[PDB]
Amino acid sequence: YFQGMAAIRKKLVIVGDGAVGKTSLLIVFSKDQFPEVYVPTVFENYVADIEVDGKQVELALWDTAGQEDYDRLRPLSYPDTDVILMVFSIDSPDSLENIPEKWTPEVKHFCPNVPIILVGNKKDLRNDEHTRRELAKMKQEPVKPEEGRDMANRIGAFGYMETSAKTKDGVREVFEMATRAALQ
Ligand SMILES: Nc1nc2c(ncn2[C@@H]2O[C@H](COP(=O)(O)OP(=O)(O)O)[C@@H](O)[C@H]2O)c(=O)[nH]1
Ligand SMILES: [Mg+2]
Repeated sequence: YFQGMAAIRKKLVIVGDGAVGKTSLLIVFSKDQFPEVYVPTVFENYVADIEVDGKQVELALWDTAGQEDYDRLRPLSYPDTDVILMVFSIDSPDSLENIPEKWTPEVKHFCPNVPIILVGNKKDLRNDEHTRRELAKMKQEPVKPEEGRDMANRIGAFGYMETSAKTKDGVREVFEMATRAALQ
């Protein structure tokens, strides 16, 4: 008896360093497409339909960015948030360092009791030869899975998830988990 069942409305906010792939993640989830050209700073206003554990959910997707007006509209994004996606890039150890240094303090300040899913995006670059060579000149290497999991443990995240928006792998499961968290 699913027909006519009222949908549940929930709000998701996605944050993280510039160029880690926040907007690309939202477009892959919403449209089942990895865009490569003409991608905006933030994804269009979007409410996604998702069915999880038998519940019909309408999930509002709030994208954020990091300069000028976006520095100001970002803190205004947090009211009434039900789940946070906090993103770093596996090809950027620096973006992972900003998880405890910047993003977790900001989210705890404005969204104290809201579940956080820590997302390591660009997992397709972990074993990319060119990426590994560029990071090697800085004596760095791509983030290891256990390093992402460790950071998720440290910040009390609802979960740790890895994605490639480029291949689309893992993206559905991130938003399914976020929806389960939002329903809590
Ligand atoms: N290789 C790879 N590139 C990605 C991935 N996700 C995003 N990108 C690229 O990373 C850049 C930043 O993507 P964007 O979605 O604009 O990042 P945002 O600033 O966090 O919204 C673009 O060149 C994307 O094509 C991914 O999973 N793998
Ligand atoms: Mg963006």
